[PDB]
Amino acid sequence: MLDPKLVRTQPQEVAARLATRGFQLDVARIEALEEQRKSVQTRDAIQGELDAMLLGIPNLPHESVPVGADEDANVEVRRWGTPKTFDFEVKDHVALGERHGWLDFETAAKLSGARFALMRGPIARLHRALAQFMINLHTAEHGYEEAYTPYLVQAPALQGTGQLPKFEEDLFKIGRDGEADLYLIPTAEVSLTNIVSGQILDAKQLPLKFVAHTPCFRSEAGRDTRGMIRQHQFDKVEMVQIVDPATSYEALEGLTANAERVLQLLELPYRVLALCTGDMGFGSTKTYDLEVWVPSQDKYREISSCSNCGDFQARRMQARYRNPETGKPELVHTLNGSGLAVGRTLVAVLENYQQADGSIRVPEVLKPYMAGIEVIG
Amino acid sequence: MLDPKLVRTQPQEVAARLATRGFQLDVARIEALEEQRKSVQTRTEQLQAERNARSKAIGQAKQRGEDIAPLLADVDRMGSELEEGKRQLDAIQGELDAMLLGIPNLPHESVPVGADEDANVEVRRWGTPKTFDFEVKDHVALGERHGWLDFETAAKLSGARFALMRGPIARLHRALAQFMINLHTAEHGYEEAYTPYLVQAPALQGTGQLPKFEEDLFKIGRDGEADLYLIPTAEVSLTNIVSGQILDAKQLPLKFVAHTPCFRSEARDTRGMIRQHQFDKVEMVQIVDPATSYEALEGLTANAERVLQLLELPYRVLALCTGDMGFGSTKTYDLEVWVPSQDKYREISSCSNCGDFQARRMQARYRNPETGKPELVHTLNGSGLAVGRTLVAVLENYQQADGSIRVPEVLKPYMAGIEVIG
Ligand SMILES: Nc1ccn([C@@H]2O[C@H](COS(=O)(=O)NC(=O)[C@@H](N)CO)[C@@H](O)[C@H]2O)c(=O)n1
Ligand SMILES: Nc1ccn([C@@H]2O[C@H](COS(=O)(=O)NC(=O)[C@@H](N)CO)[C@@H](O)[C@H]2O)c(=O)n1
Ligand code: NA
Ligand code: NA
Repeated sequence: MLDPKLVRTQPQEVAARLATRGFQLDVARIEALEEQRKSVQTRDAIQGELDAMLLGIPNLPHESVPVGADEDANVEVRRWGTPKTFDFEVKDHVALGERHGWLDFETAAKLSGARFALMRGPIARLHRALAQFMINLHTAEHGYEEAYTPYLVQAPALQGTGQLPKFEEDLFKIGRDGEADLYLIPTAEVSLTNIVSGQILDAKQLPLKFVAHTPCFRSEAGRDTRGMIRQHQFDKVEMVQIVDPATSYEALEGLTANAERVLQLLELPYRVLALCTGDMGFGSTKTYDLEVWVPSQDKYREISSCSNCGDFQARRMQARYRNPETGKPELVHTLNGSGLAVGRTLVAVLENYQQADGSIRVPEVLKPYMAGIEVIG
Repeated sequence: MLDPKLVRTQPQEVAARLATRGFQLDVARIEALEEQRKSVQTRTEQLQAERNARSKAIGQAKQRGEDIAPLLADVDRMGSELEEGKRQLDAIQGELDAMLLGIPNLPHESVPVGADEDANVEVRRWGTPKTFDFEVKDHVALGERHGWLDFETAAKLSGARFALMRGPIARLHRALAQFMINLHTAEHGYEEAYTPYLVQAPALQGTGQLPKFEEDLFKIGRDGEADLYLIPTAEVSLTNIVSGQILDAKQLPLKFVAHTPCFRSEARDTRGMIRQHQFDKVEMVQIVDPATSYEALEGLTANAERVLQLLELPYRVLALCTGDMGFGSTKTYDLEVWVPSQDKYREISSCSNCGDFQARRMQARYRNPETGKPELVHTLNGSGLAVGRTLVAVLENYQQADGSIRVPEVLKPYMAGIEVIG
């Protein structure tokens, strides 16, 4: 949610800033509900309608965010590594993995339908090695505290991070009789960020850094029909930060660097994109996407999204900290970033590390997790 | 599913064996459906003989220049009744098929006959429960000390029977699951698998959770799509890898291991991590040659015990009696770990031989080398182990006087130098 004072004192400036995202602020309804409540007080229903409107408003993009309409207006800020030149015809992860039944889409389809995967033996072990390396890296070197969370949440947690009320269709819901319904988490951002909801933290507690390795579940309601790039279920190592508002934009640079370090250590060439106003997610003020080189596609493909949410989720969660200067409980800033989506890292590893015979070289950092295996197949 | 020829021809012997589980087979309905089938079949055979003869008589009556109208009318009526006889036979078979899907497995002859859990026998025990020189604390008191085990934030997120773990306790829980998968893949001959955690109904019918135990599952309703269910155990996804297949006898045994979260509606243990809606479990599954399955069960049980022995957790092995078994099991061994604050052993694993019961439901077969004909395989599953319950056991058995937790030896390589928690 946006600062309600801003939606009252500066309605035109807020609408002009939101217009860069392609969002049309209903200035007419707000000016009317403000004129209605002012008449009723002079002489709960009028607040209830405004609250639902306020919960449907995307975050204000930060001033440094490039103004654009779509993904074509996203800006490459930097790159790392040289995409490999292969001395043979490049295979995709599907062809590589299906050769010994170690990556199996057909058995997964027989079990669960489309957008599911079965991994076996060394490919299953490589996927597990990737998630373990990621969580070990962030806990040892990047200052994140590990967390195991529920993968099923109720509606208030999703509303806290912004998936509810507007994006229900993107979630898998478990309808329960005489109980509140549950939703499968689309990301550990939901469970991790909500740890601090309804609380007044000590300034000394900041920054709060969390990391969780969880499965992620998305209906994918709204491309990538072949392979495991866009699955209903995927593992992801999520980084979440609860920070002092004055530090959040510096925290985004550090968070993005944390995600980048995973790719650098795996020696996976990538690029960093600053998302334009018209391509960013609902709850973000500023986003950097990491896109890994995919040899069979001859392009970079998204593997991480690192965002600063400012006070947007904190306002929905009523997550505060006691400001050391004023003594006043003030909203915190929240940030989240993939470090990384594990299934997409497995795609990047299989493809970038393939050899002429169709075998796969094991990345150096993953060899301690591969029980002696150095070449797959 | 039991052998359908066995249920239909010997309802009395099948009923007597199921009576040991306390289950009352509807022999009267099975026999009444069988009498109806026989009656319809005899009528259809008599009608086929009649119709085929009248159809041939038409040609003969034509040769004599006679009126074929009475014969044509007989043939038409007889054929219409045969089509009905066929729909009747299909509906009878459909009813018997639905009934046979609700029958528990036949217990093996070696299973002690008993009505309840009091007839369960202790097979053996390993290790000695520690005598503490101080008042023992339960896992809730131990984990809550620094907020590293937090049910309060979990309830705020998801309601009751959920947990949040943080820092060294979250690390310890991950270390346990990693140790378990590494052990089974390296020493016990299991092939690792990552599986879907959401499955459609046929997979749950294949292992036996469907059609009878739908209420125990979390379901995701989907508009103009097959519904999805959250897996209650990796037994569901792993065992169904071989559904609809005719395996080479050389591929047997197929041994699978998976570390997955497990989701149960749980439709007891209100405080704590013992009975959660979500829990991690390292599942062991075997697809075996029917002649080797009971020996396979002994080995499967030993693979699960090895986790407890290596973690130095005192435990007990119980052979479940006829009246205390799971729906799809012919024989089960339960492992019970020592829980200091409860002053008793608590269930941590169930290792079962399913015989050919799940294999029949999923048509998981193998080509027999002697006959060359496809035959049903046997399936087995066992917890190696339920990760949340092992964590409960580690926190309580390894607790120190100050409330700190000593890290088990085998877990220190996964704990990044941490030897004592808190
Ligand atoms: N079905 C899918 C959908 C997405 N992903 C991968 O998850 C990343 C994070 O998702 S996010 O939606 O872009 N942001 C988040 O969830 C934030 N919590 C930060 O992680 C994407 O950048 C993509 O690489 C996938 O692998 N399969
Ligand atoms: N809510 C719950 C329910 C159960 N459990 C633990 O799962 C084990 C296996 O479950 S089973 O139902 O007994 N058999 C199976 O699922 C088989 N696939 C073999 O693994 C139990 O022995 C108990 O220790 C828990 O931790 N939390
Ligand atoms: Na994204
Ligand atoms: Na059990």
